[PDB]
Amino acid sequence: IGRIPLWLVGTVVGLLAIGLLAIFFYGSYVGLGSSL
Amino acid sequence: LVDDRMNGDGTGLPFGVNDGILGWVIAGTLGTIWAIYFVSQKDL
Amino acid sequence: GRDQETTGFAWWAGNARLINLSGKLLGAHVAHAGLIVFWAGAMNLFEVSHFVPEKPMYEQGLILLPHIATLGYGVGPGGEVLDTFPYFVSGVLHLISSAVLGFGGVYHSLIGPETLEESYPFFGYVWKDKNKMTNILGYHLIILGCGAWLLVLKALYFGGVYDTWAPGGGDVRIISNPTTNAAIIFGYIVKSPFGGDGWIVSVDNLEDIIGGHIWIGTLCILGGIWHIYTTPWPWARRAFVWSGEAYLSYSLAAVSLMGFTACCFAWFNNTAYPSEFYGPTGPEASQAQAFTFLVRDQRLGANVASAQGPTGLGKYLMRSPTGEIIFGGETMRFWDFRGPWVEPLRGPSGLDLVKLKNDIQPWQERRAAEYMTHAPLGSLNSVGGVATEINAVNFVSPRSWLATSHFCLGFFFFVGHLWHAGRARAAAAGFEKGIDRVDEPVLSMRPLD
Amino acid sequence: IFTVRWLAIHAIAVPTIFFLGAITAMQFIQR
Amino acid sequence: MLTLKIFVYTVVTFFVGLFIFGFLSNDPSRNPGKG
Amino acid sequence: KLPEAYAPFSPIVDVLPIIPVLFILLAFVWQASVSFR
Amino acid sequence: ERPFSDILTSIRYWVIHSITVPSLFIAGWLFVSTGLAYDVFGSPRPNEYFTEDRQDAPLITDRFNALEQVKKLSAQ
Amino acid sequence: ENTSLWARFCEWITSTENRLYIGWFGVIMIPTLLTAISVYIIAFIAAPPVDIDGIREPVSGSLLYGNNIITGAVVPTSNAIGLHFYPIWEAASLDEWLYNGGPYQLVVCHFFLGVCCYMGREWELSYRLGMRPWIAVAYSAPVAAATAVFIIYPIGQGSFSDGMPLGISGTFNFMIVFQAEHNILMHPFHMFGVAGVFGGSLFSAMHGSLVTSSLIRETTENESANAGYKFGQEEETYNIVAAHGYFGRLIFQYASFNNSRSLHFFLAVWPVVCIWLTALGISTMAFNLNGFNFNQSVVDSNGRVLNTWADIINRANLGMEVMHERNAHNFPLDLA
Amino acid sequence: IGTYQEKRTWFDDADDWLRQDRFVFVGWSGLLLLPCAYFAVGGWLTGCTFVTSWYTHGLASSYIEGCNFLTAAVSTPANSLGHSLLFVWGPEAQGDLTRWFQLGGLWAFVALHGAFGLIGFMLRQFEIARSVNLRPYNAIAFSAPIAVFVSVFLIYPLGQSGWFFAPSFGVASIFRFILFFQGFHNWTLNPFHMMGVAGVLGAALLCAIHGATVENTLFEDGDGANTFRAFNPTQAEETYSMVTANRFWSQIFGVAFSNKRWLHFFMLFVPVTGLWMSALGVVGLALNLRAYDFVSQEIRAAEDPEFETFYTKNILLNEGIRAWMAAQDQPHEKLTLPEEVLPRGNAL
Ligand code: CLA
Ligand code: CLA
Ligand code: CLA
Ligand code: CLA
Ligand SMILES: CCCCCCCCCCCCCCCC(=O)OC[C@H](COP(=O)(O)OC[C@@H](O)CO)OC(=O)CCCCCCCCCCCCCCC
Ligand SMILES: CCCCCCCCCCCCCCCCCC(=O)OC[C@H](CO)OC(=O)CCCCCCCCCCCCCCCCC
Ligand SMILES: CC1=C(/C=C/C(C)=C/C=C/C(C)=C/C=C/C=C(C)/C=C/C=C(C)/C=C/C2=C(C)CCCC2(C)C)C(C)(C)CCC1
Ligand SMILES: CC1=C(/C=C/C(C)=C/C=C/C(C)=C/C=C/C=C(C)/C=C/C=C(C)/C=C/C2=C(C)CCCC2(C)C)C(C)(C)CCC1
Ligand SMILES: CC1=C(/C=C/C(C)=C\C=C/C(C)=C/C=C/C=C(C)/C=C/C=C(C)/C=C/C2=C(C)CCCC2(C)C)C(C)(C)CCC1
Ligand SMILES: CCCCCCCCCCCCC/C=C/[C@H](O)[C@H](N)CO
Ligand code: OEX
Ligand SMILES: [Cl-]
Ligand SMILES: [Cl-]
Ligand SMILES: [Fe+2]
Ligand code: NA
Repeated sequence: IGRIPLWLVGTVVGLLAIGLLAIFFYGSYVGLGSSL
Repeated sequence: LVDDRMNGDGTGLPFGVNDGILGWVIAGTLGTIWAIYFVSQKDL
Repeated sequence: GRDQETTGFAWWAGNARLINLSGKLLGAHVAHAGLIVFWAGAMNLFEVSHFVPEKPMYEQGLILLPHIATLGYGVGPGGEVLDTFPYFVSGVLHLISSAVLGFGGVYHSLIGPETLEESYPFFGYVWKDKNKMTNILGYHLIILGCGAWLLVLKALYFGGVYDTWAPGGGDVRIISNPTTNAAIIFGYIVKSPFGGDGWIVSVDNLEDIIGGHIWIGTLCILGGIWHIYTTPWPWARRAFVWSGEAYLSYSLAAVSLMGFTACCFAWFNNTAYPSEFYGPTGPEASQAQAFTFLVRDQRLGANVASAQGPTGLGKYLMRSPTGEIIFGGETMRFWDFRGPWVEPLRGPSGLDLVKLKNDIQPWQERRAAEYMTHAPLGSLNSVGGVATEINAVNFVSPRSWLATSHFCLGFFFFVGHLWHAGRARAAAAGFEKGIDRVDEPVLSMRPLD
Repeated sequence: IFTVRWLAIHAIAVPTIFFLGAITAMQFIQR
Repeated sequence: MLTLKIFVYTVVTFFVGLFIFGFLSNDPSRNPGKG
Repeated sequence: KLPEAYAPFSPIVDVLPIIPVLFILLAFVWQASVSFR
Repeated sequence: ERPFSDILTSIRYWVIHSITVPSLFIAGWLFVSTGLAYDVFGSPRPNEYFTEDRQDAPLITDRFNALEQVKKLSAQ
Repeated sequence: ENTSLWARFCEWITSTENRLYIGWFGVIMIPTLLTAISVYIIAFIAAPPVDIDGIREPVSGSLLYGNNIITGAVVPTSNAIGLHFYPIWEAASLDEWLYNGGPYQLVVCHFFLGVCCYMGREWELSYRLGMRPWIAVAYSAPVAAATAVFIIYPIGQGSFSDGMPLGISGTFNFMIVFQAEHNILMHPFHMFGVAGVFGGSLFSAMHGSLVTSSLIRETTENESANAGYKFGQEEETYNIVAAHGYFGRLIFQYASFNNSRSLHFFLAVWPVVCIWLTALGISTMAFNLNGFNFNQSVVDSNGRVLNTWADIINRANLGMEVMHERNAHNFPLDLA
Repeated sequence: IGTYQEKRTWFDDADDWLRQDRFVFVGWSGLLLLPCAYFAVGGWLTGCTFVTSWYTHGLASSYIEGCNFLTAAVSTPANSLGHSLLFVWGPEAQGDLTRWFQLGGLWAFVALHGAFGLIGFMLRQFEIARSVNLRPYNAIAFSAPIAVFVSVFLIYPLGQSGWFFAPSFGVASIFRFILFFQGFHNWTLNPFHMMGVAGVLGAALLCAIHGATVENTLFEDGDGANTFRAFNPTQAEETYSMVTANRFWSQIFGVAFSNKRWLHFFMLFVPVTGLWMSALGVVGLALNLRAYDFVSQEIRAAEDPEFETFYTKNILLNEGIRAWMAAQDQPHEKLTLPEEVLPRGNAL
């Protein structure tokens, strides 16, 4: 209870979600579905 | 030409006026409203 | 900072908590200015690093390298780039200046003086001090007049600014004898905003551009001195609301008008925004389609003056609403387009049939990259032209980008002006928080029916 | 725990994480 | 047809003048709130 | 491209535009850290 | 009552979630990378779209023998 | 203040005792909107055929020229005109002005000024009633959409013929051509707007259900249950305590909307910001920013085009494209 | 019940367990809604991720092939399958799951489970409203999304040739369905669709106006600049000035609401009525009973080469949609139409 800050947890989850969305947007320009 | 036309579309006319009468009626109307407001401002 | 229990503003309105804090307000401003100059330097360095020299400076998604290139920094005769060192120098100088500004903004936001009046009376200001606010406005007006005169100096004495209307396809041309005619400048500012004229997007020459800049710089300096040495008149006091929120709303309305106006410059102007750097405008590539198809179909052998379309109006040439001879396609809406590759081909009456037949120039023929791709279509995820085009070419027009974005942000800033003007009026009246519930104005009014 | 909250939360969370890993893997698949 | 332009210009100038001078004529004081 | 004395720093340059986007998110991190007081 | 604020802060949550979440991510990664997604859900590989016999879009054009036919015109 | 002409005019204009508030924004709203109403009605009833595409091929759009309410429309201005400001005094005759599409320009300009002054008048009445002023900010979204479809899109495309026709079938025509040339369905701002109207209907139904359901007895199966007490008491009916409990138990009882002010702020902000987004999507597609283009994005190992739902949308879009303006194009690539 | 002994059975214990306050309410309706809805959303997310559409439609509509979120979809079965329910055990799949995915059976799975999930959800609305002793106006309002879903995903394909002409569960799939209704049915010209459009637009307008009006008549109720904390659920007074709101809208619009009862009933009424009218219109379209043409207009334009309207333009656009969309839209029809018989304008 309160060992790791909740704002720190939410911030780390936010960077992970932003990075996952960045990978998803980068994959639209490479590989399958890249129109090339 | 087969008809009379204003021929004022374009040519960069200031405020769209092509005759002096338009500028004069604009100035006269604005001056009349300004005069009424000036002699009748501050409520009283 | 502070909490909501003392300031009364929630976190999503936290910048309101520093309305009455002069030092923190100044720190927020200086940090934000550092943000602007940081974007300028970083995006300039990004565009320089992502610059391919053989391609023109619009197939690469570059928007501000054309802004430096218009000033004449590293631009060849025809429109080539020559060198990117001025662009690199501009980016690095902006980055270092942004570092300095960010340090100052962070300092004044964190450990600067909380309120400026008790220690620095020159910089301290209450929002109800009309003389002090006009003093600050005068300082900024003199600064902006000096900024406009800096562009004037660059055009006049430092051998700069690129002219598209120079013969041969433009050149970096030092400007001599700018038109400082008050009739010309103010006839530009008071004329119609529609297709025949265009209110502010009508400058066809750098002489009128620099004359207007001379006028705006001199007027800004004089108005700055005037605001320094005056106090607002009683009619202005009765007309305006004197608060920091009302001043913000005035600035928001003015800057939203500027945003819409800049969107219109971007879409239509090809003089302050050269086609060699920004790509074709809306009217061109459409005029270029008709022009290139006319010259191609008369190169095959078919005459273009006596050729009519399916509707009997002319596949290549027709007449405008006024008796000028214009291009006969659907581009009859864009018959007002003025381009450097059109005017020597154009005469007093119309498009000069004899000039179309004989006096066509090879560089005007080679200016078919205007038409080919690069018409300001392009889709949101790049791809080619119209919405039904396939994934072939990676291009969207920079004019399209910084017209669409600027219209979006201009409309948002008009909305913000509405919000802040209303809240400032409600704050000055006394009911920004709601109705007093014991004496509401409605119960003191007669019913409608 | 293993209550209704645990079951619903994990029935949403586990396949979403599995599918997200699958999609991140499919981002690097090339023809 | 020129007189139509004159009449419309007079009407528009009239209404715009009413707008501007009415907002000049003590608009922030036309409130029920104390202030 | 960047000049020859700055070519190795171009990959560092390629990330610099997104810092202003990171700034408003930094403000949101600070609000989360002060628990949105 | 564990109102979802104390558990996310506690380290007991993240001790057992430093293995389960990455293991699920790796499981999905291997599920894709081993071709098991293709084998299970029947999606063709990028090299398994056109057989030598037919070079156009496939058509089912049957109902009661649809299983046999799709086994016939699938990627073997 | 009582014996002065401009005084009596000012406290008649700003008076809150009028049946409809006029105000200083109303002194501009009323004449422009009355002019637009008169010209729109007269044109819809008896407008002669007008050549919209600048190709000497007029369309009727008016009831006395043989069409109904659904297919009648005040047709946009001629393509030959462009956005060149064609009023009556710039014509040699009324017949010529009508043949070139001047009624559309008149109605659109007056309507834009009228809706802007209607927003200003909403602010003015909120100010004169001691209210809060952001009802005008909420109204700024339909005004933005009308400006985008009547002014901004013709500015971007270069001709008022690109404006939305003042009608129903003309609106559908504008929609289909806009689809063909900008792929509005695959535009994220348009998806935000569609989600906004769908969620606006959703939230309107939810709010109506929660407030109409959470009651204590004051209206019986008859007109009213006044047997407890008649009209003239401040003992309030309604509930928002059990309604929030019902809404919480509906899904998971943690998405707390117990604040009525926050709930109503969400109801105000969601469709307004989404209509802002879709209006700006139209304004961006005016400058041909267009929607998503995923045509032939999916290719196999050998590079053959695998068909796609986006490709089917592309086929429908190009089928629309070849039909639009069958006679108005002389050159292959559609740029103007 | 009703002052009776009522010896307890298994039903009383089951009812007591199901009707309890938890993180998520289950109830009797949760025996249907929770599995059916979970399976519908999971099947849609699985089909958008792994299940292809190459066999049935001849196109790629999944993440494993290179499609986006706006592009991948759970596609309908082939038209030759007709209105087959497409069970796994059925005569089509014959108990083979990996071919059942290839045969478009996931669409039928998702559609049937979504229909039963909607049934279970509005049953859950009934059960929760009965537990908290409130009128089921939420269920009455939710009857219109159920009607739209039934008429669109069930009644229209049952009226047509097969499930192939149903909406595939996706984004670009729904856009295809919408453009198909434009080109083949003239769905904008349908008065029922016009009523539905009016209902949705008026409902969004009502939501925005009501929210703005309440937020702009909020009373003082405090001293801070944030009005949101000025609200107290304990107090028995209204949080906004209905008299001020009524006078404002009476002097702005001419008419205004005077009853909160009527205001919120209208807010309930407009979108439900609009969606029900649109459902009736889609039912009319299920049998191709479309308001496609205006006979007087078409005869007038047939005998007059000059008469043109925007409706005639729309008819011409619909012809092009049909002609240029059918060949790649319906692979069962085998429309190998050459390019010259397809209609064209000039130069495009
Ligand atoms: C342009 C963006 C911007 C800027 C310049 C500011 C600036 C400021 N805000 Mg603010 N804010 C913003 C956005 C911004 N804000 C946004 C988007 C929100 C909504 C989430 C808020 C919500 C908010 C609230 C609720 C409050 C402020 C407050 C403040 C002021 C003091 C902060 C403080 O005292 O605590 C200290 C903050 C920190 C210690 C963390 C910041 C770390 C540094 C300063 C920046 C990051 C490092 C940076 C890279 C250093 C540069 C290095 C240099 C050498 C170049 C300050 C002037 C406070 C205020 O109003 O004063 C009364 C206040 O309470 N803001
Ligand atoms: C005479 C006093 C003075 C001067 C010279 C300035 C000058 C400036 N202020 Mg400042 N200000 C002042 C007083 C003054 N202020 C006071 C008393 C206050 C209240 C505390 C403020 C509050 C304030 C705020 C909140 C902000 C500024 C900002 C700025 C800068 C805006 C210009 C810009 O960045 O765009 C571009 C610059 C140009 C286009 C000019 C081109 C360069 C020319 C050639 C130099 C001009 C030299 C000229 C001969 C000297 C001017 C003479 C002087 C007497 C006016 C600018 C350099 C903004 C800022 O932070 O910017 C960093 C800002 O946000 N000021
Ligand atoms: C005046 C604003 C402006 C304009 C006109 C441009 C224009 C351009 N940029 Mg640029 N950029 C800008 C600002 C701008 N940028 C800013 C502020 C940054 C800092 C982050 C960048 C950083 C940047 C990079 C790194 C790159 C570009 C690139 C480009 C070029 C291609 C853009 C593209 O690929 O698609 C455009 C992208 C979009 C249209 C994304 C849409 C984002 C919208 C606005 C989100 C909002 C939607 C909605 C409201 C969301 C609500 C959620 C919210 C509440 C959180 C193009 C010419 C690329 C290039 O060519 O290099 C030279 C490139 O790589 N830009
Ligand atoms: C230079 C212009 C400017 C300035 C100085 C201010 C200043 C201020 N505004 Mg304001 N505003 C502006 C423009 C401006 N605004 C515009 C253009 C709009 C319309 C969109 C608004 C709408 C607005 C509202 C509704 C409110 C304020 C409020 C405030 C006050 C507190 C701000 C705060 O801390 O919120 C915190 C900041 C944030 C939480 C970040 C905002 C995130 C936005 C909404 C998402 C978009 C960001 C994204 C990156 C951009 C996507 C692309 C875009 C084109 C859509 C403050 C004094 C508040 C107030 O009234 O206090 C008195 C408040 O209620 N403003
Ligand atoms: C310059 C001012 C600009 C505004 C003028 C235009 C506004 C027109 C007035 C709205 C219509 C009046 C509605 C009558 C119905 C009416 O008067 O009902 C009266 C009703 C008031 O209800 P109460 O609050 O009194 O309800 C309690 C009662 O049950 C007990 O008396 O008004 C409303 O329902 C709220 C407003 C709804 C208004 C809906 C708008 C309908 C659009 C109409 C479009 C017509 C077709 C197009 C024309 C061809
Ligand atoms: C064709 C060229 C086109 C471009 C030219 C455009 C020129 C526009 C110049 C307008 C500038 C006036 C600013 C006043 C703003 C309101 C001041 C006020 O609230 O004023 C109120 C204020 C309160 O004390 O009073 C005062 O300070 C009095 C100061 C106001 C000055 C009065 C203007 C001069 C009056 C001349 C009368 C015109 C009479 C009719 C002429 C008929 C011709 C046949
Ligand atoms: C107050 C505040 C805030 C704000 C902040 C800010 C805004 C900050 C900033 C800042 C800034 C504004 C910064 C900037 C900077 C810059 C820098 C730091 C720089 C630099 C330098 C360098 C080092 C470079 C180098 C180079 C060159 C020279 C060229 C080549 C390349 C390279 C890159 C290498 C926030 C929101 C958070 C929250 C609230 C509080
Ligand atoms: C540089 C340049 C140029 C120049 C320009 C100029 C010169 C400009 C200007 C301008 C100007 C000269 C402006 C002015 C202005 C003003 C304004 C814009 C205003 C205002 C305001 C308002 C809006 C008001 C309101 C009100 C009223 C109505 C009354 C009462 C009070 C109040 C406030 C309410 C040129 C183009 C040549 C060339 C290129 C560049
Ligand atoms: C098929 C089938 C089935 C069913 C199954 C199930 C029921 C499951 C599942 C599942 C699931 C359930 C999955 C999932 C997925 C998910 C995902 C893939 C996600 C995502 C993505 C994204 C992109 C996101 C984003 C976001 C948002 C929007 C929100 C917040 C923030 C974030 C950023 C996170 C069985 C076997 C029975 C048999 C029959 C058939
Ligand atoms: C409007 C452009 C003017 C260009 C020249 C600027 C010169 C600046 C002179 C400032 C005028 C001084 C007026 C003095 C005002 C005093 O504060 C009060 N009238 C004292 O009674
Ligand atoms: O006019 Mn109506 O619309 Ca704008 O695109 Mn080109 O031109 Mn026409 O085409 Mn598609
Ligand atoms: Cl053409
Ligand atoms: Cl058409
Ligand atoms: Fe309510
Ligand atoms: Na054609």
